[PDB]
Amino acid sequence: MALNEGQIVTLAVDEIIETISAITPMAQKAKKYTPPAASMQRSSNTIWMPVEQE
Amino acid sequence: RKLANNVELKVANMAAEMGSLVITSPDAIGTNTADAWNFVADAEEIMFSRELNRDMGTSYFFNPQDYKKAGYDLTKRDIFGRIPEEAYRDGTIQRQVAGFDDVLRSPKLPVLTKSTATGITVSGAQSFKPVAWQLDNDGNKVNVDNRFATVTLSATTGMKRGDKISFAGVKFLGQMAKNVLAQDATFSVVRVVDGTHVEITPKPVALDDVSLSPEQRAYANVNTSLADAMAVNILNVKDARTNVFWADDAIRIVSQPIPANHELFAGMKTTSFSIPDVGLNGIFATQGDISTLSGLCRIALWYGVNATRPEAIGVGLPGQTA
Amino acid sequence: RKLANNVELKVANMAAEMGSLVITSPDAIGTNTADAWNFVADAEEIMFSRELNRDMGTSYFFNPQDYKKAGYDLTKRDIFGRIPEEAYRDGTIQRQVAGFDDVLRSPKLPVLTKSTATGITVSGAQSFKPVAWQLDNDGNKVNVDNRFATVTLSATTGMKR
Amino acid sequence: SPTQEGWDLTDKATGLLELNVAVNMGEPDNDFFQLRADDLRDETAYRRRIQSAA
Repeated sequence: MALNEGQIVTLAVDEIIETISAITPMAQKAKKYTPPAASMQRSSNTIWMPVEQE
Repeated sequence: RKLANNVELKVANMAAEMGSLVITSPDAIGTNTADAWNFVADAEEIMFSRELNRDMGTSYFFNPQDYKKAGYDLTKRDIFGRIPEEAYRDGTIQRQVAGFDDVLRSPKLPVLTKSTATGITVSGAQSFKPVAWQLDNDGNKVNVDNRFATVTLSATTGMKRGDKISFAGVKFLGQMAKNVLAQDATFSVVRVVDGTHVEITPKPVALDDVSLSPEQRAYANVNTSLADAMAVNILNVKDARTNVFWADDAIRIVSQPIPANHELFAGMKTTSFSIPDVGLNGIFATQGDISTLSGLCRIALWYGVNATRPEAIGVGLPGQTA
Repeated sequence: RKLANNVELKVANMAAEMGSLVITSPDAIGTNTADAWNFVADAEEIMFSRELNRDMGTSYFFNPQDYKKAGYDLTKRDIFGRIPEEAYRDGTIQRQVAGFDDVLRSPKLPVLTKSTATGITVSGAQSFKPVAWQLDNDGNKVNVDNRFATVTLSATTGMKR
Repeated sequence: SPTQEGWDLTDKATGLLELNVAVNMGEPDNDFFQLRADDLRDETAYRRRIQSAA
């Protein structure tokens, strides 16, 4: 009975829902360093390190 | 005043019905020295471990009863200090409690009645796949809503809309890292469609089941799939008025104008009518009738309430002892 | 965000698995007045007596449940200073609490399941030398890792990594 | 006022109602005494009971 016309399915791309907020506390504490690459290859990817003497 | 007072019930019901984070407590609130804080800080604990996004801010709403006990808990302490003394002069319990960033009294929170359901179990193993769209007869793409999911049960009798259920053996997952959590996954029944099928507002999307492709298994918020014999545990037992808490972006109010000012309506006088406090706008219209000499008056306000994140909505249930 | 976070998961397991110092409380945390402090201060005390090198700074990590009982333990106390009330308006326990340079709440710390091993006794007498290397087979010198050591028991049943 | 939801409201038009409260008045309270003519030589005891009444 009412106005009968072309239907539309509209989706607003921008809006989002933004469901998840991560936190990563222990990754800032651990040390990070890059061993030398050329020697790391022929190694098993293992590097020994000295311990302070007594 | 009444039209502005209907908006509040619709946001208070829509939240208490679809809240999927359910915090039950064995004993009445305020029966122990700090238990008023430990019940609020418990919502912070599940909110933080479930990985949810609070960036826009959170809120907690006490019903008037449990707000008095939160204030009465705090008065038993020695009345020195700013927080005890303030509670004493005015019932007030600080604005921020245990991380929330707001706390309030909301007299209109509904009572969640006892559920008479018993011995209800699932029937058959049921996977739930996340999908953006699905085909329909005539092969047309049709969008799919990520929230709701339908479950076949043994018998649906005493369970109604807004009943909080948790299956036996399921657990939450931290959404990003997929680690297991200590809390049993809770689901609120949005609607009942039959004496068998039931619609629960989160989709479980099990982690363990193999039918999920790697794209889908990424969305898994539950550790294991619904088995055949699993028993549905009804959380709400005793009647108590609920407490509701959400992240501020979870609930939304949508509205549209009523275009009765158009030339097409020449018989009635219509004007914009503003409701007192909420901030929606309506219209005001009147028309006479010569036959009865009786005029008509009408005030129309058109809007809608939508809970976008039922998993971010939550409901407290104190004093839930069998 | 996903690859950055999986890194966090591995430091959570690796530290809980290879941790040597063990502080075990017979009762659930927060059931007594200072026990949340005594549980942290036990840790800062043992590595002081044990002569460790903390010069880079120390750290402590609660899981979300015990971090709540650290505040719940501090909120019971009748008078509110700045520390008790700060806990109240926010769940924050102070950043130091008996000697650690910082104190945090990390959600992803794993659970450690119990082991059913009972009636275990060592086999004979055993000694371990602080060797830097050892001979093997052909006789070529092979490095030895300081950390690990191999102990022979009567039986290994129910024990796990 | 009641409310209702829909588009076609025809034939559902509400009436009006407004209620009442009536405040009522009570019996008078009295202080009533008499004196003989010989007792009026000095009014000291008479002027006190007027204050003892107030």
